[PDB]
Amino acid sequence: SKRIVQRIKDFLR
Amino acid sequence: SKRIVQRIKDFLR
Repeated sequence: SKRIVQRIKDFLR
Repeated sequence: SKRIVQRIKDFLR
């Protein structure tokens, strides 16, 4: 899921 | 990416 990956990336940035 | 999600899930299991 692109949505899920981007959410994790944004949480950790 | 389904693969990327599954990679993260597997790393944390």
